[PDB]
Amino acid sequence: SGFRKMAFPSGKVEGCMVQVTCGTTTLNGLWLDDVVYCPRHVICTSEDMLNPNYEDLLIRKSNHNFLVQAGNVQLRVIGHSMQNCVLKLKVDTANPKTPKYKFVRIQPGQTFSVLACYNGSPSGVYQCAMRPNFTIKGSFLNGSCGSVGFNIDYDCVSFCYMHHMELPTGVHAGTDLEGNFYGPFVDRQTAQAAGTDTTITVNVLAWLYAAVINGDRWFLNRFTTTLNDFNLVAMKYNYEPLTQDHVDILGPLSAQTGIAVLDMCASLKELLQNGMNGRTILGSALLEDEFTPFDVVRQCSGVT
Amino acid sequence: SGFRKMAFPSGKVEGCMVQVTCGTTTLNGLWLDDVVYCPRHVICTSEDMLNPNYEDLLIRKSNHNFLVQAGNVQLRVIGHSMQNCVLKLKVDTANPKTPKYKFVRIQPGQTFSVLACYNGSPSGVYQCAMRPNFTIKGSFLNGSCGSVGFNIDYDCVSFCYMHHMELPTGVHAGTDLEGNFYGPFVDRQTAQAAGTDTTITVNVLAWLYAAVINGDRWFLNRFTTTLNDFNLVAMKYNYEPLTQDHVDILGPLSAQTGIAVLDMCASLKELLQNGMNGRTILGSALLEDEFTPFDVVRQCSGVT
Ligand SMILES: O=C(Nc1ccccc1)Nc1cccnc1
Ligand SMILES: O=C(Nc1ccccc1)Nc1cccnc1
Repeated sequence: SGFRKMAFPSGKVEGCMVQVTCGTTTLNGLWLDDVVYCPRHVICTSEDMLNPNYEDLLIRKSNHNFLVQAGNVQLRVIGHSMQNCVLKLKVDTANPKTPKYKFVRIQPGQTFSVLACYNGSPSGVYQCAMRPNFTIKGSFLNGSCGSVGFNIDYDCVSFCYMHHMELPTGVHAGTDLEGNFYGPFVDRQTAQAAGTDTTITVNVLAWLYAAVINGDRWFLNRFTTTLNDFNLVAMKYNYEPLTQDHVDILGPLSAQTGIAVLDMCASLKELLQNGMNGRTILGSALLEDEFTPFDVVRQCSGVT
Repeated sequence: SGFRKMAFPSGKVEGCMVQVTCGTTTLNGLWLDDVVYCPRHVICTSEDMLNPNYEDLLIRKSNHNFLVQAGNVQLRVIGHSMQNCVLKLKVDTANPKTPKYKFVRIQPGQTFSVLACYNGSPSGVYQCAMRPNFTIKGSFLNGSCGSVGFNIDYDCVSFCYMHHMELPTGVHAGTDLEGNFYGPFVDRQTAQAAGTDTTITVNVLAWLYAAVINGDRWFLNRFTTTLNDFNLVAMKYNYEPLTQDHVDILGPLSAQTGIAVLDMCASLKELLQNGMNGRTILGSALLEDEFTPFDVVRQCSGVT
């Protein structure tokens, strides 16, 4: 019993973190096989960051200008290329701790673990979601760039995020491991505003299921609704529209609890309209939206 | 910027988790040097758990009755002893991944990371606090016993908790690594009720400091207070008394922000009396008390 915001165990990713230095900029790299992946802004002077021409900045850089340190041992860089907004540094040594891995591009509402690193050294692990506006609300200081987001499927690490940017509003932006930004963001020190940070409705519903499974049941009501009726109320409260695809994904939690998805929708509708009235659900005074249906099943079932 | 409930990177502890089986009970063990530590209730049939005599149950057990598996390799048990509520199984192989480590007994209000394990396999990592009633609010299913709580100081793992028990209220109880329960709990399937789960005031104040450092400032008010005045209001709201020792510990956050500890107390006093009025602080609608002053400094400064 009990329900926690839970990260994946980080060891497999800890074994991949290195330090990358270009001139006076130090940040983190991910060492998989004989490639080190890092943000291309490692080549920029904070002056460069105002209007960087990365192709032109890169002409001035050689393999020996990229200093890669794994623990307190230097890796030899034998090649470098830019792919979108990441650099790939080819090194002469395959990472001996390379786990089975994939690069995946996640969808908004998907959750992942972040291993926050400084100077190639892990500081902490926390759980994030890709927001509907393609930001994440992370915890990142200067030096944390190149920190990665990941999911684990038994022994396969799916890498989904590399940290690049803090927006003036202190929310976060980054890329997949092919160097493509999530959302409309660019690696330039310019005014970039996030769109509406809507609530991930399907995740709230999953977490209300988690709450019922763990004995927090006070919010269960006598009503049902329809997707169309729910969605009118959702839109008014800056919740993402619920689709039949989301209803299908909640089926296993519906089954386990015997609460129809549309009944839980009608419970959520009353919580939006009525508020919490100073009550809590799973120790929260707001509706949590950074657990996916898969996360709830995993944690409620004890997958390793 | 940003402030997250952050666990320590778990790799060093992942390398210590094993499976312990006694008859038909499987749970987790911690393998440090040539000793495997696990809950002594591994020897109980769920029937035994109603009124176990552990000394008498142990007479019936030999070294070869304790099956220890590290990955999919069996460890040879060459000795076993009971220390308080843990078993120490001596194995013929020192754990090659043993990190530098200490056993520490923490105080209520201290935070730690939990690596939730099943069958000796890590499932997730989350951050906990020792509650003032000596429970923790974890996420533990059957099979999670022997999962451990820890802090890391650079490369030294301080082990502070081993999971033993879920109370009928679905809160959690366990021991330090010398097998001594936190609080008045016993490893017996009997009615055990927790005391008042009071709020860890010094941790709330630390987190209000984190909030100011990260730009959440709306709750800062025009008032100050005294420890005695604050404490009258604290007691009324089931907050722990604040001591001059807590004020001293908050000094570095006072200094960084230039907000006197007693001014932040007076802000906290108005939040207790007035509520949040539907506002949030660092994405929370309630006052978070599972960050220590040390945690706030670590995360706000980027310690690895
Ligand atoms: O954003 C950063 N550098 C940068 C990137 C692109 C444009 C301009 C600047 N660093 C940073 C600091 C704190 C948290 N996360 C990231
Ligand atoms: O408490 C458990 N066994 C036990 C221990 C002492 C007395 C009676 C029973 N298992 C458990 C289950 C779920 C979460 N945490 C622990």
